[PDB]
Amino acid sequence: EAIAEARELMLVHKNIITPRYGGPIIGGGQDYISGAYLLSVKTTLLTVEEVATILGVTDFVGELGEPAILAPKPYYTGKQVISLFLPKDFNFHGPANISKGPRACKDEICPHDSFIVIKNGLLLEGVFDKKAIGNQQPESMLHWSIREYGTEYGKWLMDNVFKMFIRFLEMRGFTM
Amino acid sequence: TIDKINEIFKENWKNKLTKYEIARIISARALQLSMGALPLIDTSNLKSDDVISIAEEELKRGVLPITIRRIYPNGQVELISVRKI
Amino acid sequence: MIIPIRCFTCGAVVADKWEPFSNRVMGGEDPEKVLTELGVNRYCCRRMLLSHVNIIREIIHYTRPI
Amino acid sequence: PISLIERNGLRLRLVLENYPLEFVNSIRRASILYVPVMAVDEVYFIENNSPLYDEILAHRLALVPFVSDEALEHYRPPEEGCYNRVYLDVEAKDQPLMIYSRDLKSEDQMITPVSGAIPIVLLGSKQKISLEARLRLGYGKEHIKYSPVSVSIVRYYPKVTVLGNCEKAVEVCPEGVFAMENNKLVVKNELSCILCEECLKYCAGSVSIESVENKFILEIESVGSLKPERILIEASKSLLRKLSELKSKLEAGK
Amino acid sequence: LINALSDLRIEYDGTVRSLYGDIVQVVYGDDAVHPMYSAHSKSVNVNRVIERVIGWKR
Amino acid sequence: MEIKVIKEEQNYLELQIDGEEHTIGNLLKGMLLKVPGVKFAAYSLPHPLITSITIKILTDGSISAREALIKAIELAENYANLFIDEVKKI
Amino acid sequence: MMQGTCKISSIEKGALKNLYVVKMDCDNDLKIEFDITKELSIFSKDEEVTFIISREKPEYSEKDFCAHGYLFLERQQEDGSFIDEISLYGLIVKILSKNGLINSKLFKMMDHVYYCVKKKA
Amino acid sequence: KGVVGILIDQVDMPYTAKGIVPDIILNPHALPSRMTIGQIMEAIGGKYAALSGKPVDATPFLETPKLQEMQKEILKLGHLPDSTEVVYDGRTGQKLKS
Ligand code: F3S
Ligand SMILES: [Zn+2]
Ligand SMILES: [Zn+2]
Repeated sequence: EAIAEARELMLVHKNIITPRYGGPIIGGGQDYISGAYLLSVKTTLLTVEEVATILGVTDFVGELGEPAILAPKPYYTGKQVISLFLPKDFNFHGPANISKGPRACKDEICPHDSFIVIKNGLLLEGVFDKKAIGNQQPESMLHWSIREYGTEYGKWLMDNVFKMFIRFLEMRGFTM
Repeated sequence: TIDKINEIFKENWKNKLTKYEIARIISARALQLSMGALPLIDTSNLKSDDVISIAEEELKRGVLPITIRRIYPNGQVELISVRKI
Repeated sequence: MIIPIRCFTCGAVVADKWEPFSNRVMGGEDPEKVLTELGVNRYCCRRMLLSHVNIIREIIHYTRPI
Repeated sequence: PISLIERNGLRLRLVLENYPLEFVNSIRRASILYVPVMAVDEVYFIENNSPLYDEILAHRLALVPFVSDEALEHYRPPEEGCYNRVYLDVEAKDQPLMIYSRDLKSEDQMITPVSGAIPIVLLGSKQKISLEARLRLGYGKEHIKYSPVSVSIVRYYPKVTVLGNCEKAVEVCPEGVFAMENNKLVVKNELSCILCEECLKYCAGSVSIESVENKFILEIESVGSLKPERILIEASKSLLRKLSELKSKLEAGK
Repeated sequence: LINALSDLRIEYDGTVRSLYGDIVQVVYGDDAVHPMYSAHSKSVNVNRVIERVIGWKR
Repeated sequence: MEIKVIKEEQNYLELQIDGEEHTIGNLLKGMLLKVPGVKFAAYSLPHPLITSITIKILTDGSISAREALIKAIELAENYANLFIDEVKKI
Repeated sequence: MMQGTCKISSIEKGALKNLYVVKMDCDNDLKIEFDITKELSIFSKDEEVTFIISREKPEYSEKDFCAHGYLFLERQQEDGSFIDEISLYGLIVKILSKNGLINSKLFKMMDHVYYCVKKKA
Repeated sequence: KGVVGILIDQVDMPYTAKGIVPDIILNPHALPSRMTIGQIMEAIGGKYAALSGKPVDATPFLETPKLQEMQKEILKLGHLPDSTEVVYDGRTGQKLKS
């Protein structure tokens, strides 16, 4: 009975959102945020081999699809790689954490990809930051996704996508 | 008719099952299966031999006969069935 | 205590180079040229040869009887 | 195709023209790991009065490399029972005695330490040491004392071109890839480039740096246990053995 | 605080009466919404629902 | 080396190899990406403390995933043989 | 749909570190500003090219620029011209023209579509 | 201060063009919140000390040599002035983008 009560009530994924406030207590640390940001920059481009290495860590098998850039060279954008994990009906229009000062235009038209635009499960614009996947951040993209698709989807997304972020930061190079 | 929110609460929890009641049902069924009670679902074709997993799958299916009687503070008692025939 | 047989970073033998390097540096030659012509170009081995203490010379006096 | 750049003592540099990066990386990894080299496995201590404890001395003996070019065929690999034996039995008289690897008597005369200048331990006055080490072939995967190469590098093939004369590029670049002769900027060591892009960063228009897709530069530095060419051959043989065994298991499963 | 507040419980009618029977609140939080399941401090973020429905054509 | 097969199909295969580190997995991933017909091939080290890899192959359906893996092994063997032959003359 | 000859005006340095904005003047008072990266820089200033935006996949060559993305952000400026932004999975192509894409019923909102710009030779 | 997260083999560690692999890898995110610039200064000083072989004095308020001369000498010996260097991924063999 103790084991059953521990499993059905105190499992970690069921308690992702803290009772203190309506926000996720589990989320991207400092390194996950940097990896997600560098993967979600508008300028990133990934070849087929790099995409395969990135997605190897995740437990994802499926059709990659046509690369976002077909000519001159086949390139997969980091947002395209990310969008394979978002649910196919998920809409978000929040600003990113980088739009916290002068560089913010408070609109989805800013040339700086500081405004997260996700439509039908496609990361069309913006970058992931502390305000997108960060821990202790209520009303974030991760918080909305968990609240709308259950803690089991929350755990699945965390594992796979965050391992992908760390792998990309491994293969790009982050130093001081 | 204590308040509108009280009525909303009461009509909401009539047809649903709280996580405490789910945990109690699963623990009771697991304890029963451990002592030697015969499972109702098909034993074979299950990836997990754990008793807890079998009880959880039984609860998800709804085969196990368990009725939860909740006693309201005013004396009203509500019976909720898990059979889901 | 005693110089390691191999460089910690890369498994390159530096123990045999302790005596020549130490003797020539103590003789009055700058360690850079001695290291360069001795055959250690990676600074991982240079820190092995440069930052050594040779405690074993003092310990042989204070040795456990056993 | 494979083209030799420089063949120094215990060093080998090659250019591979048509090989995927995955294969070349597997070659370097197998050179570090999957090439057998004879090294000390167990040590029997009859007597030890040395300042170094038994485990420290055994570790130092294990880290000493032995030449084993002819021992690969005469001794069974660890996956298969034949171990060599090496004796060390000395004693100081009145003054400290630094005993080197040259006084490591071996049962098999062909197997000797790489260099006799390696200092094993220093003995105080009237200190006697006596031990027998049992050498055994092993791969670098089990322990790092079995690795035949001190370092193995696989890097991209550089293509650096000078576009005009620039005086800064000769002093910007850490490598000697640039030279200033007769008031002209030329490339002396094109293959010594590491694609640092400082050369491109300070003088962007004067120099163009690119990487050649098909070619790669593979460098290995041995420790004296094996010839570098033999190290590469043994690494490729180990890869072949693993691939053949995997293919056999896949066929059996089918 | 824990020793003072340990006895409170949520009942089946929405009240927060203690185990000794003393009622503390007729309704918990005035809307019977647990903070864990609320969108931050809001039971329902209406703008979030609007997004969920018409964000693709927003 | 032990071998285990998971979720095997005509176009999709997963296969856990026990006893091989990053080297064999990366070699096989490269050769699988080289052989035509393979839509998506990737290896993974589930835990670095445990020396066991997992290779996931998804094929367009023209050739079987197991056959694609065998072709990749053949390509790797050909490359190794050519490398040996070229080194020996050097 | 919506194909025409055009001349590129300038290649801006761009907001990001490795992003260049290619500005393009087309016919019928149409302008296109699309983002490129250092590798995707097959374009030179004052060159005349031709662009196509079609639901179906068109023919392309290694010397061409081809991509696919989802159209979104239909807006009407206070002036009266319409502004559209097609997202090549992150790479923004910004189209300013009269009688915008969704207004003229050429495309639906959030529809997959290929954008291909090719040099003239 | 910190525990050892994992022990990584020489083959797996990211090697440089000269083949020198790290002995200890430290997360850059530990630096900016703790504001320990002395650690990077000591890293550069140790690299210069190993390369040039000359002694390094880092006594507060008076260091010999200064940072700029150390960087210039590091460039002279054969490495990058800013103590960075080209690193290839050990597992896959691919050069890091930075
Ligand atoms: S060493 Fe070589 S290729 Fe470029 S930046 Fe430095 S020159
Ligand atoms: Zn901005
Ligand atoms: Zn070294």
